[PDB]
Amino acid sequence: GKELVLALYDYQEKSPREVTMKKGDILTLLNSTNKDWWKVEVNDRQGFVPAAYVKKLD
Repeated sequence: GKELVLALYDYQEKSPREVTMKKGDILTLLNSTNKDWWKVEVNDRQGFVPAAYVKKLD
């Protein structure tokens, strides 16, 4: 569908654009385009997460 990632480590936002996510989470990755702050659909929000702490499922 979109892209998906397995969360390798947790993360907690530092900004309204960033969102929190938890280690193990199958996130729905929305924009890998940014390279570094990848945008994903997570919980209820289309927010930024560190590209570091995620691994492409697809």
